Amino acid sequence: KNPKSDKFKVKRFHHIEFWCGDATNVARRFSWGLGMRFSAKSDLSTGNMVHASYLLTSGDLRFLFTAPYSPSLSAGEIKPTTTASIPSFDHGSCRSFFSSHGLGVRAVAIEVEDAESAFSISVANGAIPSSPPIVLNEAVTIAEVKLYGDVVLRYVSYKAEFLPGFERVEDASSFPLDYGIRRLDHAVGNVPELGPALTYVAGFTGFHQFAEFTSGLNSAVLASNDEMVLLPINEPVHGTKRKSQIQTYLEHNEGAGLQHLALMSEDIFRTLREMRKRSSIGGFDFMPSPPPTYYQNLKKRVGDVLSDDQIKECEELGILVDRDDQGTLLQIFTKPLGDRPTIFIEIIQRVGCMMYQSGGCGGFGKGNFSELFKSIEEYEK
Amino acid sequence: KNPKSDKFKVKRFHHIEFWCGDATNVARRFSWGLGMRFSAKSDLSTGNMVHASYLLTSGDLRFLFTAPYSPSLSAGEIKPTTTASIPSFDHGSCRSFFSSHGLGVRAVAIEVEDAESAFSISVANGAIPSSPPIVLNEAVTIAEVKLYGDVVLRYVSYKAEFLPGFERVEDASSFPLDYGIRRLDHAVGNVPELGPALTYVAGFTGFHQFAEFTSGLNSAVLASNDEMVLLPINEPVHGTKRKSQIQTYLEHNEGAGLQHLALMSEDIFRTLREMRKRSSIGGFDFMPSPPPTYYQNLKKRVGDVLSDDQIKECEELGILVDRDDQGTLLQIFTKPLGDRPTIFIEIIQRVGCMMYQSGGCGGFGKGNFSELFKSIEEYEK
Ligand SMILES: Cn1nnnc1NC(=O)c1cccc2c1n(C)c(=O)n2Cc1ccccc1Cl
Ligand SMILES: Cn1nnnc1NC(=O)c1cccc2c1n(C)c(=O)n2Cc1ccccc1Cl
Ligand SMILES: [Co+2]
Ligand SMILES: [Co+2]
Repeated sequence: KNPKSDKFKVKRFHHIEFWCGDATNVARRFSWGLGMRFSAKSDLSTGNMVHASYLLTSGDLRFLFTAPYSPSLSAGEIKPTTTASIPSFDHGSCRSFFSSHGLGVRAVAIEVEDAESAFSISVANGAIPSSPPIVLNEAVTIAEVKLYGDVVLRYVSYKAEFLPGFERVEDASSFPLDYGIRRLDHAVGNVPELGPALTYVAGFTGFHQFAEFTSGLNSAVLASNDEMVLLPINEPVHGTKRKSQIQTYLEHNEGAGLQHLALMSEDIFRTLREMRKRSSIGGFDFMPSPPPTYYQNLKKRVGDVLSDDQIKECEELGILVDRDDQGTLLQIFTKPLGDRPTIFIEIIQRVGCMMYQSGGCGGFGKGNFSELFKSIEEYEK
Repeated sequence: KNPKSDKFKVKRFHHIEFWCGDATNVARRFSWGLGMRFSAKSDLSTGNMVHASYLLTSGDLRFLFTAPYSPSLSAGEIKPTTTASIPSFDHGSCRSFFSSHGLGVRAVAIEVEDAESAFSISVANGAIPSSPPIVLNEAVTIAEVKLYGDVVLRYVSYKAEFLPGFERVEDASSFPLDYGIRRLDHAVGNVPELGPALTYVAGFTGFHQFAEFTSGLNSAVLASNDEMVLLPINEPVHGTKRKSQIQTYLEHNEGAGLQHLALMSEDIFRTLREMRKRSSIGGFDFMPSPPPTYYQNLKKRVGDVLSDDQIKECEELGILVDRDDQGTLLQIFTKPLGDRPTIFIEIIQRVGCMMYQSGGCGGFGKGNFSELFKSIEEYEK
């Protein structure tokens, strides 16, 4: 069921902002590893004395990387005279975030009809305010509320190119890399307590429950009216024979935070060929592949959806496949993006639910816990 | 003149350690941009609960990238029970360094005969102690004294593979990149006051003055007995019509620190072809090239050393050339390595002074201040 209970008009995921120690090095690593183009900047060269911010894009996917400069560069500024392009930025908050959590997502940004009304309605319905609505160059409004941990949900609304004060990048520095990634599919948080987390976020957004599951974890998915904004949340389950990976996350992250970003590809085969070619030359590593028993069992499970050759290509690339009563999901997971065993990336492509494709088509891979464990037991034999 | 006045036996540059917020992303960016192989690690996977450290190598050049984990992972440890592989590492010192200076060099490490005697003699001769001599696995001794700012001079001595507690990297994660870089030629500091800086370092090392110059700066070079360890130091000169780039460094770095690392290549043409191919896909950018008038004037200055075709290749790659009474220097400079206009890299190759090649052959490029400014005036006409 979809009660379509959003308390304000939500459009799509807009961008993800990482808080970094050095934005330059993280942005360049991510650009090469994911095939994203350097598309906009706000830094000393654009008159920003406060923070360095670099925007990468692939299709509709937008990753922003931000780090603070020395506060001495802007010591005489006040908020009414700031040279920062992102008004919510604060030197101390950014340094405290990075010192506590390491590299990670500070902001999950969604485009809304009206960021001022989204903020006001959210706070009226229980959201903890983080940054009030600010109008930039009479063209864009930005506001932020607490999502979980030190992650904020950022609302952006446009009157009528990323943000005022950002400059488009010189084409020489903008190499047109593209490995097929096209948009953010879902963004997943880890929290100590799922119930309170869900009650809080669904309380101020009106997002409805899309899915739920139970492994070492319990999860549920919150969704916007058209189910294009998807926010799953996990909690650890204690008492299992193996330690919860959610609990390991919370320990190494110093608490709740964003666990993974799932990035939709228009051609997951091409994306994984390109990413795997670069794993050991500056890119991203992938989790160990399933045993060949997993791919033998795939023919029995999705042989009507994928040809034998298409299943062989999944096997070559380490791609996992799960299936709904409605759709089929192709997915694979990276190793952690940085030093700590915390945030990682998922690459996904969905088959089915054509109407445009409906959001969440095929689910989130819950069937691959059992199928993988079973295939692992079969391979040892 | 070379009085050969070293107060202890010094061998060669051993490694450079960067203090980072996220060692993984900086190391991967540097590996791809410079053509350095991932060769050793000390991190959670090797039992280090304190810091993540990744070693890149190209020839004899060793770059180490280190970042702290959450202190909560090691809260019960004490120094006698530490799982850190580098005993001088301290969570607070590392976070304070990175918060203050951003990405930069913490340690300039030289291999010595006996790190305990090097430390004791240094401190007896005025060096400020930073970390006392510690014997690792009865095999390696490491000690540190203050060099300038928050940069330390690190002594390493070996009884008889980087450091105990580091593990060699699995060959799949070790891609054999190589763009021709082979060793560290010199490491340059910026300080507010050259005289006191020189008196201090030469006082505790016995290093002698190799060279001196005067642009916006004054510089002098300290050198070991065989002039293979070369430590230039710059100070700003105020009153010039253009603001001293040394002063800009000090402002953005929050004080003294390491300005550039000059990396010797066995084939600077190949190194620059390879680095420039990668500038916009995760690598390093280079400073704007000299006008064609600079390369027309090169024929008059080094036409007996470099053929016309070799000068054309310098022109294609933006390479600068200077000449001594003894040798010829090919050099080029990167843009800053990170967000701040502070640390950068120089690629160099030296021609002449064959005996092996003598250290510092051809100088450090002082002639290229005048030659470049003159060529710039000639091009406008
Ligand atoms: C709840 N939720 N909502 N949106 N996304 C999510 N969770 C995930 O994507 C997700 C995150 C981590 C592990 C997963 C996930 N899934 C769906 C699985 O099947 N595994 C098992 C698995 C995967 C790859 C290699 C070995 C194994 Cl053992
Ligand atoms: C003192 N010292 N000791 N060891 N190294 C050093 N200094 C340097 O390498 C050095 C560092 C920054 C600028 C320099 C340097 N040199 C030698 C030059 O000629 N310029 C002028 C120049 C270079 C490239 C593009 C335009 C220009 Cl304008
Ligand atoms: Co997922
Ligand atoms: Co130099």
